[PDB]
Amino acid sequence: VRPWSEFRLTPAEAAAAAALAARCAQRYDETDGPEFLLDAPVIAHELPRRLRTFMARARLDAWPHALVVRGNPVDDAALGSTPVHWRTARTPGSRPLSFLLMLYAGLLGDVFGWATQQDGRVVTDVLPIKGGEHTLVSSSSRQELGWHTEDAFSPYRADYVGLLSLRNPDGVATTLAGVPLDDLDERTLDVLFQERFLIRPDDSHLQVNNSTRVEFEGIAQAADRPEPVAILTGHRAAPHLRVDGDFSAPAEGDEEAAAALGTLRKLIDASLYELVLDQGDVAFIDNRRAVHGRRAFQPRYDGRDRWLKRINITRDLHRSRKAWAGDSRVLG
Ligand SMILES: N=C(N)NCC[C@H](O)[C@H](N)C(=O)O
Ligand SMILES: NC(=[NH2+])NCCC[C@H](N)C(=O)O
Ligand SMILES: [Fe+2]
Repeated sequence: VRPWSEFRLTPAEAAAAAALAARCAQRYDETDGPEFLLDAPVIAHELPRRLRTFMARARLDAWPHALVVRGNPVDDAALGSTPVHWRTARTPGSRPLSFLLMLYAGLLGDVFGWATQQDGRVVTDVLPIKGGEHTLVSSSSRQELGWHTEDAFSPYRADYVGLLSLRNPDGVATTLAGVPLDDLDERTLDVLFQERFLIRPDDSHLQVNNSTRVEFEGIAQAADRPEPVAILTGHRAAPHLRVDGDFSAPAEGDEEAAAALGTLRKLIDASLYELVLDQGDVAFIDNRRAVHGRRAFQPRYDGRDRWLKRINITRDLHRSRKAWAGDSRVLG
Protein backbone atom coordinates (compact mmCIF):
# COMPACT_ATOMS: atom_id res chain seq x y z
CA VAL A 1 0.00 0.00 0.00
CA ARG A 2 1.26 3.49 -0.91
CA PRO A 3 -0.06 7.06 -0.32
CA TRP A 4 0.32 7.76 -4.02
CA SER A 5 -1.17 6.15 -7.09
CA GLU A 6 1.31 4.36 -9.36
CA PHE A 7 1.30 3.25 -12.98
CA ARG A 8 4.06 1.30 -14.71
CA LEU A 9 4.38 1.56 -18.48
CA THR A 10 4.98 -1.58 -20.43
CA PRO A 11 8.05 -1.36 -22.65
CA ALA A 12 5.79 -1.03 -25.72
CA GLU A 13 3.71 1.73 -24.13
CA ALA A 14 6.85 3.58 -23.02
CA ALA A 15 8.32 3.33 -26.51
CA ALA A 16 5.07 4.64 -28.03
CA ALA A 17 5.00 7.64 -25.65
CA ALA A 18 8.70 8.38 -26.37
CA ALA A 19 8.06 8.20 -30.12
CA LEU A 20 5.19 10.67 -29.79
CA ALA A 21 7.38 13.08 -27.79
CA ALA A 22 10.14 12.67 -30.39
CA ARG A 23 7.74 13.53 -33.21
CA CYS A 24 6.61 16.65 -31.33
CA ALA A 25 10.23 17.67 -30.82
CA GLN A 26 10.73 17.39 -34.60
CA ARG A 27 7.59 19.42 -35.41
CA TYR A 28 7.71 22.31 -32.90
CA ASP A 29 10.59 24.70 -32.09
CA GLU A 30 10.20 24.72 -28.28
CA THR A 31 7.99 23.31 -25.53
CA ASP A 32 7.09 26.72 -24.23
CA GLY A 33 6.24 28.26 -27.55
CA PRO A 34 2.66 29.36 -27.97
CA GLU A 35 2.01 26.71 -30.62
CA PHE A 36 3.00 23.68 -28.58
CA LEU A 37 1.36 25.06 -25.43
CA LEU A 38 -1.96 25.11 -27.31
CA ASP A 39 -1.48 21.81 -29.17
CA ALA A 40 0.00 19.57 -26.44
CA PRO A 41 -3.31 18.75 -24.70
CA VAL A 42 -4.79 17.48 -27.99
CA ILE A 43 -1.64 15.67 -29.07
CA ALA A 44 -1.67 13.99 -25.65
CA HIS A 45 -4.88 12.23 -26.76
CA GLU A 46 -2.58 10.01 -28.89
CA LEU A 47 -0.68 8.65 -25.84
CA PRO A 48 -1.19 4.99 -24.91
CA ARG A 49 -4.80 4.38 -23.91
CA ARG A 50 -4.04 2.56 -20.68
CA LEU A 51 -2.01 5.57 -19.53
CA ARG A 52 -4.80 7.98 -20.51
CA THR A 53 -7.26 5.86 -18.52
CA PHE A 54 -4.96 5.91 -15.48
CA MET A 55 -4.51 9.68 -15.62
CA ALA A 56 -8.24 10.37 -16.08
CA ARG A 57 -9.25 8.09 -13.22
CA ALA A 58 -6.44 8.63 -10.73
CA ARG A 59 -6.96 12.43 -10.84
CA LEU A 60 -10.54 11.90 -9.66
CA ASP A 61 -9.61 9.64 -6.75
CA ALA A 62 -10.07 11.17 -3.29
CA TRP A 63 -6.87 9.90 -1.66
CA PRO A 64 -3.55 10.05 -3.56
CA HIS A 65 -0.82 12.56 -2.71
CA ALA A 66 0.70 12.10 -6.18
CA LEU A 67 0.25 10.24 -9.46
CA VAL A 68 3.43 8.41 -10.34
CA VAL A 69 4.28 6.99 -13.79
CA ARG A 70 7.26 4.62 -13.93
CA GLY A 71 9.20 3.20 -16.84
CA ASN A 72 10.09 5.86 -19.39
CA PRO A 73 13.45 4.96 -20.97
CA VAL A 74 16.27 7.44 -20.64
CA ASP A 75 19.66 6.76 -22.27
CA ASP A 76 22.41 8.57 -20.34
CA ALA A 77 24.71 8.70 -23.42
CA ALA A 78 22.00 10.42 -25.48
CA LEU A 79 20.99 12.65 -22.60
CA GLY A 80 24.50 14.05 -22.05
CA SER A 81 25.98 15.59 -18.92
CA THR A 82 23.89 17.33 -16.26
CA PRO A 83 24.01 21.07 -16.89
CA VAL A 84 25.86 23.33 -14.45
CA HIS A 85 22.98 25.83 -14.25
CA TRP A 86 19.30 25.93 -15.25
CA ARG A 87 20.08 28.66 -17.83
CA THR A 88 21.96 26.24 -20.08
CA ALA A 89 19.81 23.24 -19.27
CA ARG A 90 17.72 23.06 -22.45
CA THR A 91 20.12 20.58 -23.97
CA PRO A 92 19.33 18.62 -27.10
CA GLY A 93 19.53 15.32 -25.23
CA SER A 94 16.87 16.46 -22.75
CA ARG A 95 14.54 17.98 -25.33
CA PRO A 96 12.41 14.94 -26.14
CA LEU A 97 11.90 14.29 -22.41
CA SER A 98 10.76 17.88 -21.90
CA PHE A 99 8.15 17.37 -24.63
CA LEU A 100 7.14 14.09 -22.97
CA LEU A 101 6.60 15.85 -19.62
CA MET A 102 4.46 18.50 -21.33
CA LEU A 103 2.31 15.82 -23.01
CA TYR A 104 1.69 13.95 -19.74
CA ALA A 105 0.96 17.25 -18.02
CA GLY A 106 -1.63 18.15 -20.68
CA LEU A 107 -3.71 15.19 -19.55
CA LEU A 108 -4.00 16.81 -16.11
CA GLY A 109 -4.54 20.52 -16.77
CA ASP A 110 -3.19 23.83 -18.02
CA VAL A 111 0.57 24.35 -17.72
CA PHE A 112 2.07 27.67 -16.73
CA GLY A 113 5.22 29.36 -15.42
CA TRP A 114 6.17 32.38 -13.36
CA ALA A 115 7.75 35.57 -14.69
CA THR A 116 9.92 35.60 -11.59
CA GLN A 117 11.26 31.99 -11.83
CA GLN A 118 13.83 30.63 -14.33
CA ASP A 119 13.13 33.38 -16.86
CA GLY A 120 9.43 32.54 -17.10
CA ARG A 121 10.02 29.07 -18.48
CA VAL A 122 7.15 26.65 -18.32
CA VAL A 123 9.37 23.55 -18.27
CA THR A 124 11.92 24.28 -15.56
CA ASP A 125 15.00 22.42 -14.23
CA VAL A 126 15.95 20.97 -10.86
CA LEU A 127 19.70 20.30 -10.54
CA PRO A 128 22.39 21.19 -7.99
CA ILE A 129 24.13 24.48 -8.61
CA LYS A 130 27.72 24.80 -7.33
CA GLY A 131 27.82 27.40 -4.54
CA GLY A 132 24.09 26.95 -3.96
CA GLU A 133 24.21 23.89 -1.70
CA HIS A 134 22.74 25.54 1.39
CA THR A 135 19.98 27.64 -0.16
CA LEU A 136 16.20 27.31 0.20
CA VAL A 137 15.62 26.60 -3.49
CA SER A 138 15.48 23.42 -5.55
CA SER A 139 19.09 23.78 -6.75
CA SER A 140 20.24 23.11 -3.16
CA SER A 141 21.82 19.79 -2.22
CA ARG A 142 23.73 19.58 1.05
CA GLN A 143 20.87 21.32 2.88
CA GLU A 144 17.56 19.46 2.77
CA LEU A 145 14.82 21.22 0.81
CA GLY A 146 12.23 21.62 3.56
CA TRP A 147 8.65 20.59 2.92
CA HIS A 148 6.43 23.15 1.23
CA THR A 149 3.32 23.76 -0.76
CA GLU A 150 4.68 24.94 -4.10
CA ASP A 151 4.25 28.74 -4.33
CA ALA A 152 2.36 28.77 -1.04
CA PHE A 153 2.46 32.60 -1.02
CA SER A 154 0.23 32.86 -4.11
CA PRO A 155 -3.48 32.29 -4.72
CA TYR A 156 -2.42 31.21 -8.23
CA ARG A 157 -0.19 28.35 -7.12
CA ALA A 158 -0.30 25.06 -9.03
CA ASP A 159 -2.81 22.31 -8.46
CA TYR A 160 -0.19 19.74 -9.54
CA VAL A 161 3.57 19.91 -9.77
CA GLY A 162 5.07 17.53 -12.31
CA LEU A 163 8.60 16.14 -11.93
CA LEU A 164 10.40 13.98 -14.52
CA SER A 165 13.61 12.34 -13.36
CA LEU A 166 16.23 12.53 -16.08
CA ARG A 167 18.83 11.00 -13.77
CA ASN A 168 19.13 10.21 -10.12
CA PRO A 169 22.03 7.77 -9.85
CA ASP A 170 22.29 7.79 -6.07
CA GLY A 171 18.58 7.50 -5.43
CA VAL A 172 17.94 10.80 -3.64
CA ALA A 173 14.37 10.92 -2.22
CA THR A 174 11.68 13.50 -2.75
CA THR A 175 9.75 13.94 0.51
CA LEU A 176 5.95 14.14 0.85
CA ALA A 177 3.33 14.54 3.57
CA GLY A 178 -0.40 14.99 3.64
CA VAL A 179 -2.58 16.72 6.25
CA PRO A 180 -2.03 14.85 9.57
CA LEU A 181 -5.74 14.38 10.13
CA ASP A 182 -5.31 11.35 12.38
CA ASP A 183 -3.53 13.57 14.94
CA LEU A 184 -4.94 17.12 14.66
CA ASP A 185 -7.42 17.85 17.48
CA GLU A 186 -10.57 19.78 16.61
CA ARG A 187 -9.55 23.01 18.26
CA THR A 188 -6.20 23.03 16.39
CA LEU A 189 -7.96 22.14 13.14
CA ASP A 190 -10.44 24.99 13.66
CA VAL A 191 -7.61 27.51 14.11
CA LEU A 192 -5.76 26.27 10.99
CA PHE A 193 -8.98 26.93 8.98
CA GLN A 194 -8.98 30.59 10.08
CA GLU A 195 -7.19 33.45 8.33
CA ARG A 196 -4.50 33.82 10.98
CA PHE A 197 -1.25 32.94 9.15
CA LEU A 198 1.36 34.61 6.98
CA ILE A 199 3.13 32.99 4.04
CA ARG A 200 5.72 34.78 1.97
CA PRO A 201 7.21 33.98 -1.42
CA ASP A 202 10.08 31.54 -1.37
CA ASP A 203 13.56 32.44 -2.53
CA SER A 204 13.09 31.08 -6.07
CA HIS A 205 11.15 34.28 -6.82
CA LEU A 206 14.05 36.58 -5.89
CA GLN A 207 15.85 38.60 -8.55
CA VAL A 208 19.13 36.95 -7.51
CA ASN A 209 17.82 33.60 -8.77
CA ASN A 210 16.89 34.76 -12.28
CA SER A 211 18.99 36.04 -15.19
CA THR A 212 19.89 39.67 -15.93
CA ARG A 213 10.91 43.05 -14.63
CA VAL A 214 7.66 44.42 -13.21
CA GLU A 215 6.44 41.12 -11.74
CA PHE A 216 9.17 41.24 -9.08
CA GLU A 217 7.21 44.16 -7.59
CA GLY A 218 4.38 41.79 -6.65
CA ILE A 219 6.81 39.40 -5.00
CA ALA A 220 8.18 42.29 -2.96
CA GLN A 221 4.64 43.23 -1.91
CA ALA A 222 3.89 39.62 -0.89
CA ALA A 223 7.12 39.43 1.16
CA ASP A 224 6.88 42.85 2.85
CA ARG A 225 3.13 42.93 3.47
CA PRO A 226 1.67 39.42 3.52
CA GLU A 227 -2.12 39.28 4.15
CA PRO A 228 -3.37 36.74 6.69
CA VAL A 229 -4.58 33.56 5.12
CA ALA A 230 -5.72 30.13 6.31
CA ILE A 231 -3.51 27.04 6.18
CA LEU A 232 -6.45 24.63 5.71
CA THR A 233 -9.43 25.08 3.40
CA GLY A 234 -12.38 23.06 2.15
CA HIS A 235 -13.76 19.93 3.74
CA ARG A 236 -12.81 19.41 7.39
CA ALA A 237 -12.64 15.66 6.73
CA ALA A 238 -10.28 16.17 3.73
CA PRO A 239 -8.74 19.62 3.88
CA HIS A 240 -6.60 21.32 1.33
CA LEU A 241 -3.27 22.51 2.57
CA ARG A 242 -1.27 25.74 2.08
CA VAL A 243 1.92 25.96 4.13
CA ASP A 244 5.66 26.39 3.96
CA GLY A 245 7.70 24.74 6.68
CA ASP A 246 10.37 27.42 6.60
CA PHE A 247 8.31 30.51 5.87
CA SER A 248 4.84 30.07 7.38
CA ALA A 249 4.37 32.24 10.42
CA PRO A 250 1.49 33.21 12.64
CA ALA A 251 -0.22 36.57 12.25
CA GLU A 252 1.53 39.14 14.45
CA GLY A 253 1.28 38.22 18.16
CA ASP A 254 -1.43 35.58 17.55
CA GLU A 255 -0.24 32.93 20.02
CA GLU A 256 -3.15 30.50 19.37
CA ALA A 257 -2.38 30.53 15.66
CA ALA A 258 1.28 30.08 16.56
CA ALA A 259 0.48 27.00 18.69
CA ALA A 260 -1.56 25.47 15.87
CA LEU A 261 1.22 26.06 13.34
CA GLY A 262 3.83 24.64 15.75
CA THR A 263 1.71 21.54 16.23
CA LEU A 264 1.24 21.21 12.47
CA ARG A 265 5.02 21.45 11.91
CA LYS A 266 5.65 18.64 14.41
CA LEU A 267 2.98 16.44 12.95
CA ILE A 268 4.09 16.92 9.35
CA ASP A 269 7.73 16.31 10.34
CA ALA A 270 6.63 13.06 12.02
CA SER A 271 4.67 11.88 8.98
CA LEU A 272 6.97 12.91 6.16
CA TYR A 273 7.83 10.00 3.86
CA GLU A 274 10.07 9.34 0.85
CA LEU A 275 9.39 8.84 -2.85
CA VAL A 276 12.48 8.05 -4.96
CA LEU A 277 12.13 9.13 -8.55
CA ASP A 278 14.44 6.86 -10.46
CA GLN A 279 15.58 7.70 -13.92
CA GLY A 280 12.53 7.88 -16.20
CA ASP A 281 9.96 8.20 -13.42
CA VAL A 282 7.42 10.99 -13.48
CA ALA A 283 5.42 12.24 -10.49
CA PHE A 284 2.52 14.68 -10.40
CA ILE A 285 2.28 15.86 -6.83
CA ASP A 286 -1.13 17.08 -5.68
CA ASN A 287 -0.20 20.51 -4.36
CA ARG A 288 -3.47 20.89 -2.49
CA ARG A 289 -3.25 17.59 -0.64
CA ALA A 290 0.46 17.32 0.06
CA VAL A 291 3.59 19.26 0.86
CA HIS A 292 6.85 18.15 -0.71
CA GLY A 293 10.59 18.61 -0.37
CA ARG A 294 13.85 16.79 -1.10
CA ARG A 295 16.39 15.07 1.13
CA ALA A 296 19.87 16.43 1.70
CA PHE A 297 22.49 14.90 -0.61
CA GLN A 298 26.13 15.37 -1.44
CA PRO A 299 26.36 16.81 -4.95
CA ARG A 300 28.80 15.26 -7.40
CA TYR A 301 29.56 18.07 -9.85
CA ASP A 302 31.08 15.49 -12.22
CA GLY A 303 28.45 15.65 -14.98
CA ARG A 304 26.16 12.98 -13.56
CA ASP A 305 24.21 14.86 -10.85
CA ARG A 306 20.53 14.31 -10.19
CA TRP A 307 18.45 16.26 -12.68
CA LEU A 308 14.68 16.71 -12.98
CA LYS A 309 12.44 18.60 -15.38
CA ARG A 310 9.52 20.31 -13.65
CA ILE A 311 6.19 21.85 -14.62
CA ASN A 312 3.36 23.69 -12.83
CA ILE A 313 -0.21 22.64 -13.73
CA THR A 314 -3.53 24.31 -12.88
CA ARG A 315 -6.99 22.90 -13.42
CA ASP A 316 -8.15 26.36 -14.53
CA LEU A 317 -5.87 28.95 -16.08
CA HIS A 318 -8.67 31.54 -15.77
CA ARG A 319 -8.38 31.49 -11.99
CA SER A 320 -5.10 33.39 -12.36
CA ARG A 321 -6.38 35.94 -14.94
CA LYS A 322 -5.33 38.85 -12.71
CA ALA A 323 -1.79 37.57 -12.68
CA TRP A 324 -1.57 36.95 -16.39
CA ALA A 325 1.67 38.72 -17.10
CA GLY A 326 1.05 39.81 -20.71
CA ASP A 327 0.19 36.27 -21.36
CA SER A 328 -1.83 33.59 -19.65
CA ARG A 329 1.02 31.08 -19.36
CA VAL A 330 3.53 33.21 -17.46
CA LEU A 331 2.21 34.60 -14.20
CA GLY A 332 3.01 37.60 -12.09
N1 LIG B 1 12.43 25.89 0.81
C1 LIG B 1 11.17 26.21 1.04
N2 LIG B 1 10.74 25.97 2.27
N3 LIG B 1 10.35 26.71 0.10
C2 LIG B 1 10.71 27.06 -1.31
C3 LIG B 1 11.25 26.02 -2.32
C4 LIG B 1 10.53 25.88 -3.69
O1 LIG B 1 10.59 24.52 -4.12
C5 LIG B 1 11.00 26.73 -4.91
N4 LIG B 1 9.94 26.80 -5.93
C6 LIG B 1 12.24 26.22 -5.64
O2 LIG B 1 12.18 25.66 -6.75
O3 LIG B 1 13.32 26.47 -5.13
N1 LIG C 1 -1.06 26.07 -32.55
C1 LIG C 1 -0.46 25.95 -33.73
N2 LIG C 1 -0.33 27.01 -34.51
N3 LIG C 1 -0.01 24.77 -34.12
C2 LIG C 1 0.70 24.52 -35.37
C3 LIG C 1 2.17 24.90 -35.26
C4 LIG C 1 3.01 24.23 -36.33
C5 LIG C 1 3.72 22.96 -35.86
N4 LIG C 1 5.07 22.85 -36.48
C6 LIG C 1 2.88 21.73 -36.20
O1 LIG C 1 3.40 20.64 -36.41
O2 LIG C 1 1.65 21.80 -36.26
FE1 LIG D 1 8.78 22.21 -4.62
